[PDB]
Amino acid sequence: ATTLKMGMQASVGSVEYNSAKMLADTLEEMSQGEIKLALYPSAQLGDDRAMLQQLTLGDLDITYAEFGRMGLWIPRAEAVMLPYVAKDFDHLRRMFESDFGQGVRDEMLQKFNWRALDTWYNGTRETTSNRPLNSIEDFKGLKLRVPNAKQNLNYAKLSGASPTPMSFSEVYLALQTNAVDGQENPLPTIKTMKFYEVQKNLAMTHHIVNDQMVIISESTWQKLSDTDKDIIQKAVQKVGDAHTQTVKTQEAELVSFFKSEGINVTYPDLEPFREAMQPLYKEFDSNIGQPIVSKLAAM
Amino acid sequence: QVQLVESGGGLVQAGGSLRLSCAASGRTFSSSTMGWFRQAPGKEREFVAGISWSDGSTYYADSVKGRFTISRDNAKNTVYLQMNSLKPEDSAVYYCAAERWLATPQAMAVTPNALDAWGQGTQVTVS
Repeated sequence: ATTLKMGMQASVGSVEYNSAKMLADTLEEMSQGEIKLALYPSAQLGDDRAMLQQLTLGDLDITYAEFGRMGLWIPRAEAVMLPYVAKDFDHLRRMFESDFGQGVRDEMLQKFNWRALDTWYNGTRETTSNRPLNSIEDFKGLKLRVPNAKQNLNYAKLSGASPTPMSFSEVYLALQTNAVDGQENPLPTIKTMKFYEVQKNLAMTHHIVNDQMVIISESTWQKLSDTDKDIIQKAVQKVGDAHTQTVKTQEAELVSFFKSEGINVTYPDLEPFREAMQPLYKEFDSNIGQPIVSKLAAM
Repeated sequence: QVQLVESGGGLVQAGGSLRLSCAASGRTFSSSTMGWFRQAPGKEREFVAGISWSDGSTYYADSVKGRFTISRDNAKNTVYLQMNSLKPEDSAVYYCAAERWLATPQAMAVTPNALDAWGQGTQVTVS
């Protein structure tokens, strides 16, 4: 039998990790145990950049990574993680399957020995606030907590809010005291930190859509039998369907939980947001040398 | 599901030795990382030791390293926590835990309530 090593920053009990175990179960079934999967969670081998280098060298067999995260090595890939470029996951999936996506996935393989087998939906960031946000006009003046990360800052800046960097442990009390007016995160994070206790409103801003690519080392892929390749390919697709459905289900359950706890959930029109991000798309189109963003948005 | 059952426990003297056993019911034990937790009365749960299935790695909490030893017997589908040089600090309910496919044991402690299987613990009283 063969044992493949899979590493990830997520921890036990997470959806990424539960889907890795379902992949391990599925590989045991479809191979009669000829394939077994050993899981290294909690960034015990390093962060995604480190485990991606381990895939390049063949020291790690499989790992997760976002499509946009390739922008550190393949700069045009950052386009898909610019705010509001991806309208929903099926749009981000159509970008993954597009000529643009195939070209990135070709460059991943030929340069870095990363074979991307599939992409999975991993949730969407939404915005909570102490006052209702029914349109982009309400964002003016909003003290909005973002991580110190380029695109989350740009989302706050260009919607008209006042981006407020702050360490994650300090935010609950800052929302409680209204020192900060709101924050933006995935819905499971909002329940996890119990931000809903100190936030009366939740806007479905859908400003950032997240994916996980499932990447296997080409050095491992070349050593595998073509039967095993087919088993792995089919197992990843089967588990990705379930992973995407699990995330979509938990978001719907969390919105229903927030509505049951008295939270006002707003659904603003997002085309004003898309038009408000155009200065950031222009900065990207010009630095990348090709008008790419208008191209992904129209898919 | 997986059924885990502990053996061993009871009263022991300070400085004494005790061996805990944990037998697993199915045929997933050879592909499961195994661990030992403990909860002393009134305190939080502490991950004590763990042992891998794939790369043989072990974990110990600093409070027991150098005087607990963990080991595995796949032929009997059993893990052992061998408590040498026991201290009153060690008095607690001890719990056996299993997690399939996980390769690295220290990660069991991060979200213990999500782990695959648990035994209903065994009390160890040190005098």
